[PDB]
Amino acid sequence: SIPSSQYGFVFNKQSGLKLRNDLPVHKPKAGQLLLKVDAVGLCHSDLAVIYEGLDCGDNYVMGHEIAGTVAAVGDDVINYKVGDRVACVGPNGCGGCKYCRGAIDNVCKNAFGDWFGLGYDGGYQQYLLVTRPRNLSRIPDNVSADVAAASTDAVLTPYHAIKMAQVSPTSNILLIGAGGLGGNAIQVAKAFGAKVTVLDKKKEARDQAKKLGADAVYETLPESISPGSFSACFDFVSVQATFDVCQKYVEPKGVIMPVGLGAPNLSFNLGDLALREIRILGSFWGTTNDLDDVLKLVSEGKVKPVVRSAKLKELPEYIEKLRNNAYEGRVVFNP
Amino acid sequence: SIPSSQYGFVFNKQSGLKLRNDLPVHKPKAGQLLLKVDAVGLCHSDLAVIYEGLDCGDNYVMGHEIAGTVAAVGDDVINYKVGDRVACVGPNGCGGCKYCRGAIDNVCKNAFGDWFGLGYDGGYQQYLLVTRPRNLSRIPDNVSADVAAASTDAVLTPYHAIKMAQVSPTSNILLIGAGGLGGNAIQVAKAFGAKVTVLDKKKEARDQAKKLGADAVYETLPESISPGSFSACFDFVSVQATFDVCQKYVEPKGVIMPVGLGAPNLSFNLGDLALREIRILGSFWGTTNDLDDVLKLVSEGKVKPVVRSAKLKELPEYIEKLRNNAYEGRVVFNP
Amino acid sequence: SIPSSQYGFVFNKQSGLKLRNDLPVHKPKAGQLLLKVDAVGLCHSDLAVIYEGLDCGDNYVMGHEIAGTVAAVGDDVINYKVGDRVACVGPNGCGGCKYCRGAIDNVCKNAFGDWFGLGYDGGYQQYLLVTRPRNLSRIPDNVSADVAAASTDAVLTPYHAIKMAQVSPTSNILLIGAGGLGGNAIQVAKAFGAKVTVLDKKKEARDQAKKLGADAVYETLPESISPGSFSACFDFVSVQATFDVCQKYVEPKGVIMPVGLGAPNLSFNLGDLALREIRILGSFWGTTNDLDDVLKLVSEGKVKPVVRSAKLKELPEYIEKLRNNAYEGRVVFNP
Amino acid sequence: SIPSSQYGFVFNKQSGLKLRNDLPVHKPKAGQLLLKVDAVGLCHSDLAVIYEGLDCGDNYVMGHEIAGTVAAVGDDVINYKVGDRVACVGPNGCGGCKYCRGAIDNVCKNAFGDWFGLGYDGGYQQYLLVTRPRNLSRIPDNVSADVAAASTDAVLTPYHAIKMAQVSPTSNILLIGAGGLGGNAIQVAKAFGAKVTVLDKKKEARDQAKKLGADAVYETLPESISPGSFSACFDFVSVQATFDVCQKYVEPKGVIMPVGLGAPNLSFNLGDLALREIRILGSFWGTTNDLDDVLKLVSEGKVKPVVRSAKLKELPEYIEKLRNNAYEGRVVFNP
Ligand SMILES: O=C(CO)c1ccccc1
Ligand SMILES: O=C(CO)c1ccccc1
Ligand SMILES: O=C(CO)c1ccccc1
Ligand SMILES: O=C(CO)c1ccccc1
Ligand SMILES: [Zn+2]
Ligand SMILES: [Zn+2]
Ligand SMILES: [Zn+2]
Ligand SMILES: [Zn+2]
Ligand SMILES: [Zn+2]
Ligand SMILES: [Zn+2]
Ligand SMILES: [Zn+2]
Ligand SMILES: [Zn+2]
Repeated sequence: SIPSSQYGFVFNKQSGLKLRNDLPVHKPKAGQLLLKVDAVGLCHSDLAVIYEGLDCGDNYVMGHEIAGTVAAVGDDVINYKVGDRVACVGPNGCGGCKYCRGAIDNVCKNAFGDWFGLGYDGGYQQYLLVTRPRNLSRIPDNVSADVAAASTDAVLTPYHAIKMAQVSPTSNILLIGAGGLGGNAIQVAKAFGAKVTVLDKKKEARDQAKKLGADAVYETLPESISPGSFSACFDFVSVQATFDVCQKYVEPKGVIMPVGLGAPNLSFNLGDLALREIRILGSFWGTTNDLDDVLKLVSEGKVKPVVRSAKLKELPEYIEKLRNNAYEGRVVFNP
Repeated sequence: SIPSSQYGFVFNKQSGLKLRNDLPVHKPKAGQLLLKVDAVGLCHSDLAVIYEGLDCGDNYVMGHEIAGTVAAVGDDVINYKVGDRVACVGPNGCGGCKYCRGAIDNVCKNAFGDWFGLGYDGGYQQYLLVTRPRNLSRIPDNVSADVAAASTDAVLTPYHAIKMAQVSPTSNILLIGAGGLGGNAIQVAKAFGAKVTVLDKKKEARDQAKKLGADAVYETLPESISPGSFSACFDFVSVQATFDVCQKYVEPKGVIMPVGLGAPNLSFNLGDLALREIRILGSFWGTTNDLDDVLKLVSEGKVKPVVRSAKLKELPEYIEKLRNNAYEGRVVFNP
Repeated sequence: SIPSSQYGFVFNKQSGLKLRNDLPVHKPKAGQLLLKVDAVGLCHSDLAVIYEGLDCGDNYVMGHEIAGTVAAVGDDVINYKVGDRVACVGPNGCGGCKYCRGAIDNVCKNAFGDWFGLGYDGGYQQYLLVTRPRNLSRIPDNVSADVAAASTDAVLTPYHAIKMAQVSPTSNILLIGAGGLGGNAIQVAKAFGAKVTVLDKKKEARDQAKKLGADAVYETLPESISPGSFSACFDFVSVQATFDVCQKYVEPKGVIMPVGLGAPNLSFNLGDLALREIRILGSFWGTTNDLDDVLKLVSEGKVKPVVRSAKLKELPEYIEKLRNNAYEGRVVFNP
Repeated sequence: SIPSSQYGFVFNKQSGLKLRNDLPVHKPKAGQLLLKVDAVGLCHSDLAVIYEGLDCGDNYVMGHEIAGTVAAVGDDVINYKVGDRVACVGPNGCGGCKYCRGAIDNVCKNAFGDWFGLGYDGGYQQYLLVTRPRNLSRIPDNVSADVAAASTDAVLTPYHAIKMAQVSPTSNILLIGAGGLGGNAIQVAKAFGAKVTVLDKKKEARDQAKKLGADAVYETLPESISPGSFSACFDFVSVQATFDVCQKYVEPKGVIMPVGLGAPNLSFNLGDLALREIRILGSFWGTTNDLDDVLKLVSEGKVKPVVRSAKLKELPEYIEKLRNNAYEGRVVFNP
């Protein structure tokens, strides 16, 4: 019993994010599929689109952290049957260019501004039209639709980055910033078997880290901790200051991964980077395969993300709370 | 002016390959695309389907070595416009599973028996329906539709294998069997800058190799050639005998690549393979991206494949010729 | 107080392994180093040298699973000072050829028949002359000299192979044979975060596996377990039968690692290996760096090997016990 | 007939580089080896040590671009016999730490300030004491001692960087600065089969490039050349300006390699680097194995470096010439 009208929050550069009860319910052209949204997360990114003026285009339902159930499938759709529970791979790669075909759909030039809920329609509605089903990840049975939604960015982003760094059980990494996403980072790192050293200014952030399995936690790296000794450094703050710490403490041939949004530019010392073959790798969100891995890990209990439910219509208020960083535990919404 | 009826050679397990003047001309559902076939090759593979009983299913136009021009595109098709010249990526990966999304669409479990002209409809017709456009490679302007067609298997297969082996300019490889596809192998190997040593029983095969740029050519590997000294061995014959030569002459941590069809099983010496960390890697055809690379190489003139044209309807005779190995220079057909 | 005479067990092809109280105590030429043996293990390998006729040369103290303390260092030795506790990297790579310089000293052509206690002098003496100190791994303080000794083969071999397979937390591996070394394999695999499925005929072997953290344990792989679904297969039995199981159950582009000694030759099905890009990688023992990682893991308690001590002179009896497989829990000996 | 006194140019922070006729001729402690210097190059690096104040320590013969012949070998030296012609691997890695054992001896923490002729004694003498023979590369018979010496930095550095970038025949790279070392870079890149686009301000540099095999050469990159289209960018100038060009023109997931010395710091745009997964890899000189590859390539004639001979004693003047960049064609010296 699929309706033909539905409610949802659209975003318009003129009117901001406004609720609407007159939203269509597209039927699946063949190859496409209709997803009944079960849980959709909210993170800081969403706020940059609304307040901070991040241009992703105009007139789209929002929310990229999407989990839902297959409601209707166009003909020709054979990998998904109605009922199948799935998660949305944010970047919504095009699935046909050299980057997607090459295992990096997260950087697809063609899909720019066609990301779920950041160009294309998101999950802040009730029934989402999935133009390209390749960008879906089957949700393991033992995983709630809320937990999955939480993982689409909060866990996927860090997993992608740590995988990029090729962290192993012999790894000795440094994490700067255990608050933002950086919480799940710790669990993900540990799941790889690494020795994780966390660095944070805030006392809660540090306590959390301890409880989460961090091997060492510091306000400031001690003098006993020797320079150029970490195999990989993940800067979640990413400010000239923090990056400098990374380049100081990363070992030869190591990896510095600026995965924060704290400065528009960062500088590195050419002589040091060169002489010690330091590698600075940029990573962004995750691939469709990554999300597959992320759910296998959440399902396996190696990562447990922290989320609290809410009737979708309650969104507006949670956004004002988060706008003033009045909440810092992922919030998923049930439409 | 796209007709609605067309001619082509269908394959039926009951009647073999038979010409038909009553073939439909499917119009592109959105997302699909119609390809006017310009050149379609024929290779031994095709013969195993017809005589040797290789099961790929029933009732499909055949020929997987396909080159043609975009004639009509469904709506939603934005990466290809009418006119665009393209080549068919044989395996026709599904473009939505863990293997396709992960850069190995050539092993897509979902596309089994849906390969162009080996499960799904091939290029032995006039107008092919391309269900998934991801499996197309833009043909460089300076490349004839015949040369492209030649490359879809003859060159693509070896290129994929050699890339898999990570051959470099410092490589020292051994090639066994310069007749079958093995001809293009030599050029491809040289294009990577490797030192190629060819081994063949037939004298023509050897002469060809010389002319093609082989660094050394032998009937039998000389005693002066030291054991365990080749970085990679490509057995194009793949017979217990030839494989034994590879394992004898490949160096520690080297690669033995059984890329022939000469025996259903091959055995290796466990003690030697383990003690010298020998790697046996299986490869098959190529990926969509590989074909992209293959055309950049053919266009760049680093690989010139050998092909002779023919009106498509002339197919039946060429198949009887090849059936008794009466021809050994790729034959493309123009429909 | 370094003596100049010492006891130890030498191996002669004529007299077998015989105790000797007249053994020299070589003083360190510069660059060399003298190691006071603290614990030396015994494994099946040793038996093939003595009974089964494995040729490694003649007249050497035996035992390759070596742990000890630095007793005297030649001049020029700056990385090790007297006192430093170390473990012996079996292969004793040459440290100067393309393989050692290239991170694979375990396959050094130059060091053939110069392996500790399998060509060169081992640890079944009291004071071993370490010709090349590069082949030593500092033993973490919290690790007993017995545990270290245990790890030089028992753990090192499997860790090297698993790392070679690039097992990750998203991995889904299959292990065939949880008795021989295969016990530590399980822990090592788990330390990487993989999902381990074990397969063994013996009931104890299976029970052990369960207790050790195996995710699934079977006598025979169930029919519910789908073919071509494991990322990597480690055959510790390595018999045509077991290898066949691997090739049946390994997924496309997967890894089959014949790490057992059950047959001198094994055969694979060419068509399957090729069509599904299956990779057969041979591995052998471990590198110097591997042992570094192995001790960081043992020290970190991610792997706890099972060993029982014994006065070195008690060796002869333990060898007869093991000769009739009357003992199956690694035995280290203190000289 | 090995003397016991010899001439050479020592460097002292107080007196600069001064000739000396009273230099010892160390006899090889076992494991060591004595090299009769045949050719020793001179490059800008050497000038930073003498004028620009680069601290590498005190009192050492200089010149790191060393080629010579084995004159005496200590006992225990089995890989080299007297007579063997060899080249010096600059970094002189320690051959015993995690970095050297792991294939990156060029970043050895232990060998800091113990580099040939930049901490330890160089080739500006007649007979050099090679403490660690692992850091030697056999010189191919068809390669002059002068050409080898030229290659130890001039060719080795770029080869190491290009290999690090994994340039292939399908690569499309950008080179900024074809004067400094950047000349050999072009040949090296072409030896891998890449499509090389060079960018230089000076007109000679550009003309050279053309003659050297560059595919395209520009004063300023044209507007027809599309942004984010190069697989790898090598900045040999490395100035905020040039780096910016790299980040603008490198494609998604591409490589920017700041291999020049034009600025002490460089900044990158975080948003772009992250959103397009751009990788900035630092490289430095080369490994011992790299030099092995470099000589195989020079011997194979794929790279022909440009050098002019000179009696060693003529050094002082060539240094004043180069000091005012009055010469720009590598100069090797025969002692
Ligand atoms: O949604 C994300 C990544 O989590 C994002 C990050 C950078 C730019 C735009 C959006
Ligand atoms: O068409 C190919 C590869 O060229 C083939 C190879 C093996 C089995 C079936 C088909
Ligand atoms: O000691 C080992 C590996 O554990 C061995 C393995 C194969 C051949 C000779 C010796
Ligand atoms: O000699 C070199 C590399 O060519 C060098 C480069 C950077 C710092 C010190 C020395
Ligand atoms: Zn988000
Ligand atoms: Zn794409
Ligand atoms: Zn074919
Ligand atoms: Zn697929
Ligand atoms: Zn052993
Ligand atoms: Zn070696
Ligand atoms: Zn230099
Ligand atoms: Zn070192």
